[PDB]
Amino acid sequence: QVQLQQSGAEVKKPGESLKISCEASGYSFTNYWIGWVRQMPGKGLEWMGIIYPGDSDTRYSPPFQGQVTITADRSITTAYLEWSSLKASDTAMYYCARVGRPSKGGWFDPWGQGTLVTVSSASTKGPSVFPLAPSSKSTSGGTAALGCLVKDYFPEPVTVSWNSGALTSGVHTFPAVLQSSGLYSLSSVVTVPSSSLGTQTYICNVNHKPSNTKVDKRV
Amino acid sequence: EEPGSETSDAKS
Amino acid sequence: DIQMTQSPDSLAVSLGERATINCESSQTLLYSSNEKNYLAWYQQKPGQPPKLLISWASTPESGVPDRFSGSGSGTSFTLTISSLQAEDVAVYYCQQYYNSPYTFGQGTRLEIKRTVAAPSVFIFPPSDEQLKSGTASVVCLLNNFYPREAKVQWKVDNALQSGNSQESVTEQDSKDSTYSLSSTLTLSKADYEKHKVYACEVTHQGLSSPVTKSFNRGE
Repeated sequence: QVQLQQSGAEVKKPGESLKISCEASGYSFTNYWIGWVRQMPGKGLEWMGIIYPGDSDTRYSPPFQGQVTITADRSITTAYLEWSSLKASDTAMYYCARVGRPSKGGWFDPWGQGTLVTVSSASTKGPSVFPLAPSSKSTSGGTAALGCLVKDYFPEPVTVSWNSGALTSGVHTFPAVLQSSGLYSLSSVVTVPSSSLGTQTYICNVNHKPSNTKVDKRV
Repeated sequence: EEPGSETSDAKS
Repeated sequence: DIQMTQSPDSLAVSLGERATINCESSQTLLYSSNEKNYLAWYQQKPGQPPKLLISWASTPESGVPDRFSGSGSGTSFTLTISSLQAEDVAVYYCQQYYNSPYTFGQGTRLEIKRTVAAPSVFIFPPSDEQLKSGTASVVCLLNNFYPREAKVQWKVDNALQSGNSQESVTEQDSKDSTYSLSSTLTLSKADYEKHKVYACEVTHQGLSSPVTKSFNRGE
């Protein structure tokens, strides 16, 4: 049925240009408005604009008027979103979505799965993985916390597992924070019985694909 | 007035 | 340009209780000719694209559970969850499709309200490994608390710090409905070795008074 297949995640330097795509199928591409929604990290949906591929007519919301250009290519049933000079604050998820009824304006249905755009002056860097050691002595009779600090990588994302996936209870892997240096940093923590500290071994498994960094850190 | 989505945005 | 204001920004409802999310437009969305309200509701779960729940104000998509209803007319609309279930935790957006741009509301974050739970607080000195690199990160973990509001203050030899910390918070836990928070203090390696006492003081509803967890460098 209806599919809206968006292009892959982009990582760009400020000043570069960028055109992302959304390939539509399962309906008559020229009989529906189709458009774009921005979602900056941690914030709401922003309606950017829409295009009617039957006559290339477009609509934009004021904050995106003169910032981006939406086009479409009837011959390959594809809609596009284009920036001439990206800035860092263009970093966001970008959804393609078709208007939910033909030939008229309306709500969005269905939605694409999204394209993440990261705009930064930083270059790819693998994380350093530091132990966050328990500290709470094995004879306390209570609960201990321990973790791994996954610091200074670019770009997103990193994955963290514990004991190769055998340790999932009590694990919290926090959302990355963007440090002022422009590199990301996150911690993954787990709580375990103190009485286990002397016997059981705890190892965090960090993978950062964009740098092909894979690290196992014993803590 | 009346909705743009039924008027200025409507297509054939 | 029609502005869409949702209330509240964030909503905490006990399981099985009624959840009410309001949406107000700056202009009426009622078309007097067909008596239709040009208003959609969307649900967005974390890590996923938005999904259409309701069109024409009072009209759920097929398969939308019967505990969802949409009401209102003109400038005043309401999404109602008659009996909040775990699967309903999400951000909900209204959107008007009366006049382009088809603007979204700013979003209402719906969470489970549960009994107040105080954080378990853990403090982690910088690791010897990290110490090598002229960087020091002191990490304070707040584990399994509710509600999500919390304050971390960092002290270094009892000098209150500001500007040199970043926090990150998890999604509400699917099984216990609590949050966890990670706060990282960044110091130069040399500053870290110039001072002795490192403490994070935590303020939270569930604590009768603020708790301080401290350590002394080099024990």
